[PDB]
Amino acid sequence: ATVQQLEGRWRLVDSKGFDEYMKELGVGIALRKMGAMAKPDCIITCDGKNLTIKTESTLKTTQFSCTLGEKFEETTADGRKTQTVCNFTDGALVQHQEWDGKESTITRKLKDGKLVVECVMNNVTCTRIYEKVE
Ligand SMILES: CCOC(=O)c1c(NC(=O)[C@H]2CCCC[C@H]2C(=O)O)sc(C(N)=O)c1C
Repeated sequence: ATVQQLEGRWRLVDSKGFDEYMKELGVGIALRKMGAMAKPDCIITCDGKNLTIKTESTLKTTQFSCTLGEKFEETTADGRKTQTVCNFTDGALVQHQEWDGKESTITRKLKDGKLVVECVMNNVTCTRIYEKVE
């Protein structure tokens, strides 16, 4: 397993728990309705240690870039400004966010050709499945 295996355009095909996760983050109604309705593509690109993740839906486009292992300021889709670190560890990309004394982790892994995204904050979870598309 390598980080390069995560590269490409991926399309959301299933979501569980996301609304509960957004509620744990304290996201307000407008953004929760967007999160519930949007069916994003995620575009992952990497060159060595540089990683970029872009998302595109009918509602919103987002993007961040980082160096694997380096702490950086991430402005999230819900508007937090987190201290984030991304690492490819034990066959997953792990995105660890810290802000205001809180923490949340997002993992991304290839399983049976699909991109499995899992979110957690304070034992509130979600699982989002994406299929590789052209
Ligand atoms: C604030 C509520 O909306 C959203 O969060 C949201 C996205 N969130 C994410 O991309 C991450 C969310 C956290 C898990 C990893 C990612 C994933 O979705 O798989 S993309 C997106 C869009 N382009 O439309 C929207 C609206």
